[PDB]
Parts: sequence; structure tokens; C-alpha cells
Amino acid sequence: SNKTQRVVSVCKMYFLEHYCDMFDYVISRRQRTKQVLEYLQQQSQLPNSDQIKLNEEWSSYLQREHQVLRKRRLKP
Amino acid sequence: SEGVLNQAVKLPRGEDENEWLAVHCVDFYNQINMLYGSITEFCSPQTCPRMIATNEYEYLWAFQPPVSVSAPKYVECLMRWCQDQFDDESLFPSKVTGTFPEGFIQRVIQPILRRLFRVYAHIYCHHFNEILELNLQTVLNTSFRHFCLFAQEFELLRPADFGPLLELVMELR
Ligand SMILES: [Cl-]
Ligand SMILES: [Zn+2]
Repeated sequence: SNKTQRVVSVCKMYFLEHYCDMFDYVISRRQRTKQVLEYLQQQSQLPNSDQIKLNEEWSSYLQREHQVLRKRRLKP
Repeated sequence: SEGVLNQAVKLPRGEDENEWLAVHCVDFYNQINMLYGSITEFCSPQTCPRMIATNEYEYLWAFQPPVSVSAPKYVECLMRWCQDQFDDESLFPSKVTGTFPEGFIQRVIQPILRRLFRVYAHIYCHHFNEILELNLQTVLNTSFRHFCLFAQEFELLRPADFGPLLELVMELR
């Protein structure tokens, strides 16, 4: 239709660039959290045993990852 | 063998549930606009003067008695109503300092997902043969199959909200 064919072509390549970036975040989020738990465990049973500082640095990471997820829907 | 791919719908460990729904609620709003936006001229007030899935289902719109409107006017009013929810920072806070209201899921997420699913119902029941001639059944099924898995993951839509596509959605889960 020369006017629909242009919108259908951009609609298909949108979901590609969208679902590719979607999986790009969901597997990078899981690989970033994996290294935070492994760092919380390898520092759990050194001295200090900071059951709060490890519980606080865990919250600090979750809040820091929380603001990342919020900006994914607030496109300028 | 095991279970699914876009099972990315699972909540990331240690994060807010209202945010994981709100971000996806905005995302499916964008995906549905891309699907209907490509067949925007195959769905006109002459083609579909009544917002309907199959002749048993009809969705009215209130501006307050709900009136019968055409399919493109119902979608145009639905999406303009969704943007009124997002721009309302008391519901969808854009500042990282703001928080969600009480019952953000039952009062905001579920009412929006109930309406947005109806565009899926109209495309399948009245424009699937036209979607089939556009190589969009792949994009349509993927966007719809992701919509149902996300709603099933958090129990957001009751079976009555899947009205006409309730039989079609049974070949999942
Ligand atoms: Cl996302
Ligand atoms: Zn239509």
C-alpha cells in the first residue's frame, strides 16, 4: 500500500529492537545480582560478620537497581 | 525438557512488585499501539462501527452512560485514558522519590490491563486474516503470548476478562 508497508516494516523491526533490549536487561540484571550475592556471601563469614552492613549494602544495591527499572518506562 | 523463554515475566529477586508491573504495564501499552498502529487503515469507523470482538462481545465507552462507539474511536479514547494514568504521578510516579498509592495493583494495573487486552481481542477476531497478510502474526502472537504470561504470573486478569479469547488462551500454562 506504500503507506501501510512502511508502517508494517517499522512495526516488525520495533519489536526486534525492543525484545532484544528487553532480554538484554533481564539477563544483565540477573548477572549483576549474581555477583552481588556472591560478594555478600564471600564477606558474610569474614570477621566483622556485619549482619546489618551486609543487609544494608544489599538494600543499597536493590534501591540502586530499583531506580534503573523505573527509568526504563519514563522515555523523554 | 523445561519451561518457557519469556519467563522473564518473573519478578527479579529483591525488588518492588508495583514497579515490575508498572514498567510492563507501560510496555504492553506501547506494544499494543504498534500492532494496531500498523493496521490503522484496515480498522476504520466504516469497517468496525462497533468496538467488538466476535458478535457476542461489545465494549462501550463512557465520557455518564457508556455509549457504543466505533473501534478506532474506542482505541483512541482508551490510549488517551491510559496517558492520563501515567502522567498522574500519584499513580505512575516519574520521580524516583515518589511512591505508588495503596492498592496500586487492584486499582490501577488491573483496570488498565483489562482494557488493553480488548485491543488484542479486536485484532484477532476481526483483522487476523489481514494481519496474516502482513507477516505480523509472529509479532502479534509473541506480544499477546507475552501479555498472557505476564498476567498469569501475577494473577492480574480473571478468566472472565479473557472473554472471547478464553478458549485460545487455554493452550498455554
Ligand atoms: Cl521491561
Ligand atoms: Zn477493527
